[PDB]
Amino acid sequence: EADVPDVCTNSGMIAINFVDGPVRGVTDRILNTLDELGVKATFSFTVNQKAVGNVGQLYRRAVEEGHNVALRVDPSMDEGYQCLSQDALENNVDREIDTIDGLSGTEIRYAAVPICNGQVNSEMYNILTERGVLPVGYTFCPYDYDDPVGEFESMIEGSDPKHHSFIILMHDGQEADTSRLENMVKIGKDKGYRFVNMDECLQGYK
Ligand SMILES: [Ca+2]
Ligand SMILES: [Ca+2]
Ligand SMILES: [Ca+2]
Ligand SMILES: [Ca+2]
Ligand SMILES: [Cl-]
Ligand SMILES: [Zn+2]
Ligand SMILES: [Zn+2]
Repeated sequence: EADVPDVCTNSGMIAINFVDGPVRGVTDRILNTLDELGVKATFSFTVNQKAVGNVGQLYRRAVEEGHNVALRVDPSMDEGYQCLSQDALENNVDREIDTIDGLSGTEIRYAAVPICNGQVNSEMYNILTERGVLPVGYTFCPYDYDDPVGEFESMIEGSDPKHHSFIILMHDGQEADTSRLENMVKIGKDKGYRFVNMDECLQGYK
């Protein structure tokens, strides 16, 4: 397996990575909240299902509002990258990258694939990086805990922004009510962190 970054390349930053959207209505509201709060983030969106109705514009909206769009690689492949033919695996990924580049009007630079202890499948790592796409990890996921906002606050308040940074993994579908997000932003800002997109979080990686 291949190591992936699980913190930013410099201190003082919180990079939220919203993963497995877009979700009709839910994602639109998250984007509204981020815009109002003046924060930048990252959305690792899927493209394994055709975007229905007003979902399609979300891929472009995220980029236009200063966020990064990353590819959440086809979740139906999660069980095992080694289990499909190398060709099947790679062809699918390549098509998804072309699709999300199209929908977002950009060239993606990042992806979200399954992680184990800060590492991803090497075959998948190689497929992405030969295309100039870096799979990313995360420092903390609030859903790993009984009290998500409390554990977040405990971690942030115990840290020091002059030395620390965080990539925080969230899911659109789990934030249908945006109060937790609002609260997490306040907590981070009160402690002195800047909320950044993945481009800024991972500047100069390697
Ligand atoms: Ca704005
Ligand atoms: Ca605006
Ligand atoms: Ca091939
Ligand atoms: Ca520093
Ligand atoms: Cl604005
Ligand atoms: Zn594992
Ligand atoms: Zn999850």
